Amino acid sequence: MKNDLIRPNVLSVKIISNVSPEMAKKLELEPHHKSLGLITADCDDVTYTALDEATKAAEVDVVYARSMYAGAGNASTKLAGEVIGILAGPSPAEVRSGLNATLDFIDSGVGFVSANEDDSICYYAQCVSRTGSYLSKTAGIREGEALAYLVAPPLEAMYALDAALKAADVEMCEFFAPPTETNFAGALLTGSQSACKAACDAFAEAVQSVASNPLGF
Amino acid sequence: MKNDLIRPNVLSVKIISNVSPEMAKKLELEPHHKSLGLITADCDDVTYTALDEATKAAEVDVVYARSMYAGAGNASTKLAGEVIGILAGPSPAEVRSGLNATLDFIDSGVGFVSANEDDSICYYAQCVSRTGSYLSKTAGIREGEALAYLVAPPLEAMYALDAALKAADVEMCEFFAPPTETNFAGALLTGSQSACKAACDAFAEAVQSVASNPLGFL
Amino acid sequence: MKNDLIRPNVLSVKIISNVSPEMAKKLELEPHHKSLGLITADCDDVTYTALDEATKAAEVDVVYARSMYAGAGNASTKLAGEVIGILAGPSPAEVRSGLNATLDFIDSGVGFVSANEDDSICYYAQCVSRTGSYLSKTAGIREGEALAYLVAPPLEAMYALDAALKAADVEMCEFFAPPTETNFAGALLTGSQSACKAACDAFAEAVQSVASNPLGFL
Ligand code: NA
Repeated sequence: MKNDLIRPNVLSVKIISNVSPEMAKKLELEPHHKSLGLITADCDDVTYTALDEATKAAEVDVVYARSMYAGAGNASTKLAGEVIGILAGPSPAEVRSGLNATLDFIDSGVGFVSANEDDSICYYAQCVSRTGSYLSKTAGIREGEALAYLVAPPLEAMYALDAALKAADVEMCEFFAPPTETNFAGALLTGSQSACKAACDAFAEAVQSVASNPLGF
Repeated sequence: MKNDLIRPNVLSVKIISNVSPEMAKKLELEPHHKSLGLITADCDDVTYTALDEATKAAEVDVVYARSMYAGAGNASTKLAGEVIGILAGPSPAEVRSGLNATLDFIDSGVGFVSANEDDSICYYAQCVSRTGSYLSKTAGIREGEALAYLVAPPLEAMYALDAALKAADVEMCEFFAPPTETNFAGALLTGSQSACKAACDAFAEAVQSVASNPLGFL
Repeated sequence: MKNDLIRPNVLSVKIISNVSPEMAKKLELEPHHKSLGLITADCDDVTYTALDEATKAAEVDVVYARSMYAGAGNASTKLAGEVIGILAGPSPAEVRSGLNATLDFIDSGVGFVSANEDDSICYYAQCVSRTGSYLSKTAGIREGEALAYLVAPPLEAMYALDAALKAADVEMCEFFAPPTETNFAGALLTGSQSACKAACDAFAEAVQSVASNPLGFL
C-alpha cells in the first residue's frame, strides 16, 4: 500500500585477503589496503547510503560502486541484484566490520517507499544527518555534512526535485540525470540538517502529487 | 498481426512553472526558458517525433530527451515507460500549447508497426515531411526539410537501412548505432519528401523480409 | 545442473553482397570490404569468441560487435538476443565462409557453464590458444597470442578475477568493469597458453565457491 516500505535485501558477501597487485592497480587502492569486501543487493541507492554509513563505523573506503541495467526486477542471475559495492581496508577485520555495518543499515528500516495502492510508484527521500567519506566525496562536500538523498522515476524526480529546491535552503551537489542504470533519477542536495529534512518532505510530497495526478496538467 | 499499428501511450505529463535556477543550470537552459513541460511515454522514437512537431507551432525547445534501458516492457514503475522528454518555453501557457501538440501527434496514428503475427518484431518507418527545431538540429539539416525516421531491432535495422539507402536518393544524417538504450537501432536519412517516403517503404519491406526468414541462408 | 553447458543459440544471420557507400562509412569498412555478414545470438561473449575464430578461418574482419542492455532474457523483440556482430569481407564468399566458421564455433561445445543446481549462476572460462584479429585488438596484443576469456556476474567476477590473477603468470589486458551491458563482468588476460588455461581453471573454481556459499561468512 501507499507509504509501505520496500525492504531491501543483501544477496551476496565475500572478503578478499591480500588483493593481487594487478587488481589493486585497476581499483586504484591505497597502498596498505590489502583486503576487499564485496557486496551485492537488490536496491542500489539504499546500498550506497549503507556503504557510506560503513565508512563511519570502520576503517574502510568505498572503492567501487555501480548499478545494474534495468534494476533488480530484471536481473538474469541469482546474485546480481541491482548494485555491487566494494569496500577496501587494511585487513579482513576492518572489512568485516564495514560489511557488517553495511548489512545492518540495509536492514535498519531505511528504503524506498510506495506511493500508491499497487506499489507501482516508489521513491527514496532519505535525510543523511552525517555523511561518511563516500557520499561526501560523491557530492563534493566536507565529510560529516548533511545531505538529502532524493531518488524517483524520471518524471516524478524532475518534478519533485524542483519542489525540493524551492521549499528549502539547499543546493544541488550531484544530479542523477534520467536514466540511471535502473531507470531512476534524483539528486544529492546539501545544507543544514533541518533544510535537508524539509527538502525530503517536499520531494516526497511532490512525488505523491504526481502519483495522484499523473496526466492532469 | 503483421502491419498492425503498435499504439503509443502517454504515461505522465507535468508543467513546471518558474524552474529553479539550479535545475536550469544542470539542464543547461537558456535565460529565457522559464517553464518546463515534462512527458513520459511507452515509445521513445514516436515521442521524439512528437516533441519535434511541437516546436513548429509553439515557442518551445526540446532541452532533454533520453530513452530508458531495456525499453517499456522492462520498466519497473508505472510512469517510467521508455522515454522522458522536456520542453522549455517562456511561460507555462506556451509550454501547455506545445504539450497539447505533442499529445495530439502521439494520438494521430503514428507509431511502430508489427512485422509478424505475434508482434514480436516491430519497426518505425516514419516520413517526417517537415522537421522542427529538434530533429533538424540532431540531423544537421535546416528546419523545414524532410527526414526518414527509421528504427528497428539491431540486425533488421542494419539490413533494412542498407536496403533503404540503395532504394532512394537519401543521405545518412544521424546513425543510431546498435544498441540504443531500448536495444533498437536505425538512422535519420534526409532528402526530398518523395525520396524519404521511398526510403521508408524500402526499410519497412526489408524488416518484414528478415522476419519471414531470420536465419538467412541456413 | 551444476557444470552443465549453457547452450548458446544463434537467432538471425544475414549477408549483404554489396554494401552501399553510406553504410560502408558509418561502419568503418576497409576499401576492399565489399560484403557484410550480420549475426545475432543470445550469448554475447561466446559470439565474440566465435567472430574472432572466423577472422582466422576466412578473409574477414570484425567491424562491429556490441551487447544488448540487460541481456537476452530481457529482449523485447524476437531477434535482438543480447549481441550483434558484423563481419566484413572482400566478397560474399569470404563473408559466407566467415559466418559458417562463426556458427560452427558457437555450436562446438564452448559456452557458459552453470555454477549451481538451478542454473541461476553461470560463468565463462574460455582459453583462446591463438587469438584472431578481433580479440587481439580488443586486448592490445598481437594476433596469435593467447588469452583467458573470463566472465561472470559482478561479485563472482571480481572475486574470481582476483583469484585468477594470483594463480597464474598473466597480465590484465582488458577489464570488463561491472556492469557490462548484460550485467556481467570479467576481463581478458594474456600470457602463455598454459598460464591462460591455469587462470581459466582458477576463475571457474572461484565462481563455484561463491555459488555454493553466496553470503560468505554470514
Ligand atoms: Na524483464
